[PDB]
Amino acid sequence: LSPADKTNVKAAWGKVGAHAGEYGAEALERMFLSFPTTKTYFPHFDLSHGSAQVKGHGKKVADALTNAVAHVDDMPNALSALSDLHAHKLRVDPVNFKLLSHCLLVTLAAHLPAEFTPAVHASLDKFLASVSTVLTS
Amino acid sequence: LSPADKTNVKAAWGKVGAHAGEYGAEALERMFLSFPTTKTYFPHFDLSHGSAQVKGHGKKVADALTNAVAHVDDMPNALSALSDLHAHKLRVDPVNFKLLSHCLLVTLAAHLPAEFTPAVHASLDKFLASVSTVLTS
Amino acid sequence: VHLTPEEKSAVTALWGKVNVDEVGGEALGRLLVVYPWTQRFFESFGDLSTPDAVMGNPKVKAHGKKVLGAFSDGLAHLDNLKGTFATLSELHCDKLHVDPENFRLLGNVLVCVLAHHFGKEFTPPVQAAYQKVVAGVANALAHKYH
Amino acid sequence: VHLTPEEKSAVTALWGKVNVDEVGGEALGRLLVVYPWTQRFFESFGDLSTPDAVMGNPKVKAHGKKVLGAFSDGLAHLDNLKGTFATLSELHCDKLHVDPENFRLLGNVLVCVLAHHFGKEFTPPVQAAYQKVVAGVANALAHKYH
Ligand code: HEM
Ligand code: HEM
Ligand code: HEM
Ligand code: HEM
Repeated sequence: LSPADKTNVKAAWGKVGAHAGEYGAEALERMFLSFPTTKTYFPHFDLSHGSAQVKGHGKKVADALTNAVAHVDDMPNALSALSDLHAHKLRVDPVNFKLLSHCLLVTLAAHLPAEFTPAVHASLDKFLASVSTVLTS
Repeated sequence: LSPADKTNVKAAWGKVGAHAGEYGAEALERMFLSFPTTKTYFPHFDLSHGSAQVKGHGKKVADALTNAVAHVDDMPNALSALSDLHAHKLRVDPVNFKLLSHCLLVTLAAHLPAEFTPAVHASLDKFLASVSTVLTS
Repeated sequence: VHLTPEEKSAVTALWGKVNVDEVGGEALGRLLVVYPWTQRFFESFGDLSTPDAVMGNPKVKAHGKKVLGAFSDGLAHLDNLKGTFATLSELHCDKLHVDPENFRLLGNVLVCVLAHHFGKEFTPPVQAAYQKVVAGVANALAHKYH
Repeated sequence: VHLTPEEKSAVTALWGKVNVDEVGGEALGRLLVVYPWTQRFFESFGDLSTPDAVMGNPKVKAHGKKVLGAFSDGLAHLDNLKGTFATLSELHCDKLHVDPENFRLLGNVLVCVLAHHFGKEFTPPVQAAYQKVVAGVANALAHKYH
């Protein structure tokens, strides 16, 4: 992340604010519908519309992203527990991080018309790819 | 890169030596022939077999990798000017770094069989992916 | 691509509201900003050096209209996309040598632009149908690589 | 999916020399070592915890023979790769949920294995012919996603 990327990501996620958990849950729902192969990582989940399990998991994802934006200069350390979980235990295919990242961008675009400018879109894309790199490392 | 990856890359790449120009040129030719889309980055080159321009450029690519192996713990600084060149000035598609990295692995496998063990293959792949991340940042 | 009648209706109902003079330029412009290697294919369009330069570039807007028209033609023939894209595939693959990963990226940028414009109306099921569409378009445009 | 006579000669001259008992296991093992998320699909194979464990694993060797046999079948039917891999495409896409990017990765690992075994004989043009083949196999195996 360039200093400009970090500034844009901090600003946009600040507008996300208290809606982060709702947006995380929505991104997961979009991912499970648009890319149903991703459902195979969640055998113990109810994946139906309005699932409390998908909602709760979305807020966990959102909390992790909020911690990442708060520690954007030290994301490998800030996200350390999640790398072992995703890369070693779950063995999540790196392609699926691109799928969830896209669904997070779609969710942010649908909820933050004014903030989701082309420049901020580009910074958020790089931020989510950087998060993905940590979780697949 | 783990210390084991760094150790693996150092002994394997150390075997290149004075073959740097030859192997770099060969990897480039493998890329241009196997993946003709990559040629759109070199309209200003003669890309025919035995091209002196491909030979000279292959030595630069290989020598830059040698410098990167020497500075494997601080590659962002060791490749910083080349990152500006590829990511900002030329705007090289990230897909093409995967293509060249694969052709470099093929070249090393064809010339250094004893060194290209599965473990060393994995370390070299990680090394080239890390180089690619710096050059696309 | 095959959509059910329910998915077809959702997609077409939204597509009728799309500003075909702007959305194509917005999707193309965002592709050039978010993925700047794609600018290499549009050097004749002039200044692409900043986001505002790209988004306000008249050639980007004009070209984006053509791109969106091809998507519109494709929506008219989802079960046989070769009937819309066979020649465009020749152009992009044989003549321009565009890496096909960028077809996928442009489709996903278009999905983001649709979400940006339609907000809550771009529901997860509507998105899922559009993902089927843009994947089919990307695959049809890559046919000459296959 | 169409090779010129030059590319066909490159492929066939080398393939007759390939050890079909070993090369598939070598490529599958290296896939599991180099791209460790692929191990998710092979939990039934047992110990994959180190490179030496993977490369010496009897199930890896045995399965690799089957994978290479499918590549060989594809080489015998270059003009009909979609029909050659239709059943396997159903298996990998509908039943195993393998993302098709991994088909590309395994094809490229096989190319690395061929280079490792054949050295100078695996020239850039020979490689280029094999890249056309493994791209065709990957596209045919991914057809059920389209
Ligand atoms: C921006 C990217 C991602 C972030 C920030 C993220 C974050 C998280 C977090 C915070 C947890 C919970 C950790 C815990 O409770 O101990 C988790 C678990 C999990 N994640 Fe991710 N994740 C991401 C991407 C993905 C992707 C792409 C997949 C698969 C397609 C995935 C699959 C899972 C699964 C299966 C679990 C375990 C769920 C359970 O068993 O309860 N994650 N993730
Ligand atoms: C391991 C990855 C790579 C390394 C280490 C690398 C290294 C270099 C170096 C050192 C130069 C400077 C040449 C000079 O100053 O004369 C250069 C230039 C260049 N690179 Fe790369 N490169 C890499 C990947 C790529 C890829 C994947 C592409 C495109 C497919 C590419 C396209 C170019 C171009 C077009 C130039 C300008 C060459 C010229 O005009 O002389 N590079 N690269
Ligand atoms: C994936 C969906 C895409 C669609 C539906 C599409 C559609 C079109 C259409 C309709 C034309 C006009 C062809 C003509 O007038 O002969 C065109 C031309 C062109 N396209 Fe695409 N395109 C797509 C993706 C891309 C991408 C991803 C790139 C580059 C990264 C690209 C680069 C070009 C270029 C360079 C031209 C010629 C422009 C010129 O004449 O200066 N296209 N495309
Ligand atoms: C790209 C070329 C590939 C070919 C030609 C190929 C071929 C085959 C063949 C012939 C079988 C045996 C099917 C049967 O006996 O019914 C098989 C099974 C299987 N393949 Fe592939 N495959 C390829 C790629 C992959 C990849 C990339 C993965 C995962 C990363 C994968 C995962 C599997 C799995 C999990 C099985 C079932 C093994 C078992 O549990 O018995 N395949 N494949």
